[PDB]
Amino acid sequence: GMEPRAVADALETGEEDAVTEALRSFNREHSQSFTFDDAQQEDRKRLAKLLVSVLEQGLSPKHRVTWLQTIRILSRDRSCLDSFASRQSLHALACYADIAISPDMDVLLESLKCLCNLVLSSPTAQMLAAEARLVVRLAERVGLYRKRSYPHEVQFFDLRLLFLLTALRTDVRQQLFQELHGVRLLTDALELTLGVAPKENPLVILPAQETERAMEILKVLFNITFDSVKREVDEEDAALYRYLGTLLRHCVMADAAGDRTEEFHGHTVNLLGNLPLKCLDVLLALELHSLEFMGVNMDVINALLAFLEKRLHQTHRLKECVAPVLSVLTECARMHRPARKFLKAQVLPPTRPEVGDLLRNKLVRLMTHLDTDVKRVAAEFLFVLCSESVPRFIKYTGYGNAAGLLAARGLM
Repeated sequence: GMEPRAVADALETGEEDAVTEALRSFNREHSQSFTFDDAQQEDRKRLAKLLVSVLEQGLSPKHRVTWLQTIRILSRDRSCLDSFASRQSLHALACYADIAISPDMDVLLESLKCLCNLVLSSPTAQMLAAEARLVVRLAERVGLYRKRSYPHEVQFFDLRLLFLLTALRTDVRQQLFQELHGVRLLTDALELTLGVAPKENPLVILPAQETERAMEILKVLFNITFDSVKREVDEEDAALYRYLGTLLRHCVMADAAGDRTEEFHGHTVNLLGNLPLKCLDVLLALELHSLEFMGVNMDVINALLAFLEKRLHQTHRLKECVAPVLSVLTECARMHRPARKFLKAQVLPPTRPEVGDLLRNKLVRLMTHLDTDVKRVAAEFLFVLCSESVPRFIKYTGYGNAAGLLAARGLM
């Protein structure tokens, strides 16, 4: 490959053969991160200003993927990306991604890759991406993922771009939730990706690519629901959320190809914690396909229990990662007596509860955690398992830990 200053000098001579050959040479050496050199930064910024001028006038269909690939490489550098944060620049990339509001697969992927880098780091690009309404045809392409057909990497970066837009812009988040039927659209995309219907066999194992797309779908669903779901919900919004919860029930029961299972269960449970509390009853709505407890299938509740144990092993200071699963389990225990007795039997058999490495000793230690969120939910979880009896709660957890649920907060 050749150095940025050489590429810029190649364009200055203007011979079409030296230009493309310089771009493709640069694209091969700099496609990996070990090539990026602090010393060549001003040459990269110089090259970025040249290329945004070309991109904004338009890219010829041949060499189009070559130009975008250079822009995509340059966009990894923070100091070069503002050169591209313009209406004309984003609009040009939106067209080559075919999400401009007004089918070359490799041009599509490179533009989506460019747009992901641009909006991620620039408040101006975030403002321009919202104004350009890229979310509309981004969502419409996701809905047509069955009728139409796109490669997995295009599908992934559509969802990644959708994730970034909903994460970085409140107004894009509201648009997808309130006016673009985002929950229904992405619940549909999740079922297609999972390959199972709500009422079918519990999904056992998900392929690696489907896991990547499904996790992105779960993250977008998290974005548009952590903010906008009032906890009281009508009959139409209850059924979709129950429909979605049944898909999340599959995710809980299943593993992900490779070692992505716990990350896959992390995004599933995070979303479960966003649903209206009443819709969590789907987690107890399994038939026997095998863990029976007082007539109720506890396999889902047992699976959330295993995930809770796994993540308590694997987190030093980030115990907050288990607050979603604890609140889901708490409301299951609070709403359903058989789930409460099972969880108490599994966690709390009949002197210093904070000592040990059984599951109950680890949960009790969370009751005094630094993160206020996780110390209160772990406290309420065990309090509910104790049938909300303060004496029993104190006996099983010790008064120093149980005080975080009584007003005796502040004596300690």
